[PDB]
Amino acid sequence: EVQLVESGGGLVKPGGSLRLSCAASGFTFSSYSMNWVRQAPGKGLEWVSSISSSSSYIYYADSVKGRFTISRDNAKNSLYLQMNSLRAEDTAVYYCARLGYCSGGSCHFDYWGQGTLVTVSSASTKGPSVFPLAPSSKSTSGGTAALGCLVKDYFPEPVTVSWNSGALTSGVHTFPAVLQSSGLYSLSSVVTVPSSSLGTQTYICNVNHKPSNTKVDKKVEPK
Amino acid sequence: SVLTQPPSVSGAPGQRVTISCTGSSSNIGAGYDVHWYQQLPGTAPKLLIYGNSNRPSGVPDRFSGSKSGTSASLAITGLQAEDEADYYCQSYDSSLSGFYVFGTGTKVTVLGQPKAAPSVTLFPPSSEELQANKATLVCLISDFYPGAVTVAWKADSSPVKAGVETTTPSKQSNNKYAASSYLSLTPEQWKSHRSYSCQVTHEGSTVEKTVAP
Repeated sequence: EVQLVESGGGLVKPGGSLRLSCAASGFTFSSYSMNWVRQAPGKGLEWVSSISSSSSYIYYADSVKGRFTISRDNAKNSLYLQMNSLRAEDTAVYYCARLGYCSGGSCHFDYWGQGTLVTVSSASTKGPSVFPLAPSSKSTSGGTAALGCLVKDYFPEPVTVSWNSGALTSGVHTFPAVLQSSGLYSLSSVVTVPSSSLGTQTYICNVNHKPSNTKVDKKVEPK
Repeated sequence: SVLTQPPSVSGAPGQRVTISCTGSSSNIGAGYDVHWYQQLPGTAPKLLIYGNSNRPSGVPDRFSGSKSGTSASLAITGLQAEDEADYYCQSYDSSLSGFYVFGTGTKVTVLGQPKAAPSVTLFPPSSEELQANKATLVCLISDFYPGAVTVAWKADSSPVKAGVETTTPSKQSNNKYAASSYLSLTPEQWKSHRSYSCQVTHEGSTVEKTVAP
């Protein structure tokens, strides 16, 4: 049967390099165009690069052009992707894919490998920047308002958020962080409180980022 | 650009469901066929439909595809748990000297609980952040099922895809799903537009919240 087996992924820092390989078997490798397609965590498929059966024609997606180089060795039945100047946004599973035959209309990818994981991440610690999300009643139930704290651009996980030093727990929703294309994390913590309390009760979010030994207490006031 | 697919398509066992794939005159409408891939959880994509409507060997005839104009469609009859997967349409686009273009993907779910529509809270940039020469809009999405949404940002009425960071959905403690999306702007951009919007699409729901300086 047709088999495509990728290797060469790993964990690298921004600016680093990796060479991916795809070992093909079970078909005449030199008779088919070959492709790389990648998938960022939780995202969809993105075509990366293609190479024709005897390397006559090579194409790249704009997102990788000038940094990635595709090649093949038909004697070794191998496809390669040399990845230079890697960025955090290049993090993805990279799939080797064969282009099928078609009489026209641009062809399909008829066989896919198992993928190799590429993770591009700086290990440098980054403390968070914390901003208040001033109360708004627009999206809440009657007589209540939502306020919160935005915890921006930290690394690595995790951070903890409490409200009023742990005295306020009811109606708190701290959202899971987003891993941004910069390689840093951001999250938000929102709490719904009575509108009548906004002029009287103080609301403070307590943010602790132990990896950076950073602690921030942010008062969230009506605007 | 990409092909637009619904984030979530769902039904009861045995139901027939359909997945739309919306392109433009630069891809599906430019003479190019549409192909479909099935990605079971944790697996590589596998060819499901090629050349608009052809089934490879091993793909049940419960799956069928069609193309019409600038759109395509995948139909699944007799839905069962083994069909739960992400489905991607794919074509070719003639812009930017040519590229293979994928759909945004559709999660197919056999309903284990009734559908729940998302709630959306949108925060504007804080005055504090603007003083730090930055601007982030915060779109918080909660209490939806199945666990797949599309988030789209707009400046005034025009789509904005630069500077967007959106999470994959998380499962809340109440077993519905949540997600968040962040739009990064310069303070000048925030001040110069009439408004910005966060639009959340989920099954038969579209919710659009809008904030202004």
